[PDB]
Amino acid sequence: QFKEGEHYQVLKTPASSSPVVSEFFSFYCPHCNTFEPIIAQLKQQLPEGAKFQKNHVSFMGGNMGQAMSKAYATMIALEVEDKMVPVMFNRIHTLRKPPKDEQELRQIFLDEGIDAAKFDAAYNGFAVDSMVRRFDKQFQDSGLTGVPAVVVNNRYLVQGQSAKSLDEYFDLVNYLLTLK
Ligand SMILES: C[C@H](CCC(=O)NCCS(=O)(=O)O)[C@H]1CC[C@H]2[C@@H]3[C@H](O)C[C@@H]4C[C@H](O)CC[C@]4(C)[C@H]3C[C@H](O)[C@]12C
Repeated sequence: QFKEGEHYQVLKTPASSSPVVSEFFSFYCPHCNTFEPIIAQLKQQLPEGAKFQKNHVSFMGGNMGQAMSKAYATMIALEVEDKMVPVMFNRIHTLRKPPKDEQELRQIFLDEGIDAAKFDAAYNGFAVDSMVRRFDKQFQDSGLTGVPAVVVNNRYLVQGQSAKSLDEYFDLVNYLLTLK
């Protein structure tokens, strides 16, 4: 069914050690916003033992892009992705009130009930710094040129504009998870 060059491209990076689906996104990206409920269904139907990893990119949002990457990494660090990922998309794309500075970015978390001391320790901490650097290294090493992008096993770039239903898009990802 699924064919190289048509349904996916092989990237220059080496294959991952264990099965993983990696999404590269930005909270500033409208298509990433549209994609988020689709991602939520992809995750629910992934084969047992396959990991899913969202990676935020810093090149949208002007001088707030890197701060927003740290914000996403903070959602991972604090284990509040289920609450904060839809909140942040909604703030930028429905309310259309993107944060003008880091104070407003922090306030978006506080206004959802995140503890201020826990946010401050995470946002400026080593785990978040390490995760943002990893977002960036993967994006650079993979030769990615934009978002959204979905990479399977560190090496197979999905061409979503090949699927003819949501179920077929899922079949393509699941097939790629079996490649080395
Ligand atoms: C779930 C698919 C991809 C989701 C997405 O947001 N793309 C980005 C992912 S990626 O970075 O390209 O991997 C989308 C992309 C193309 C979509 C199809 C096309 O839009 C064409 C039709 C449109 C109809 O309204 C619904 C069926 C459909 C046949 C769509 C089903 C589904 O929504 C598809 C298959």
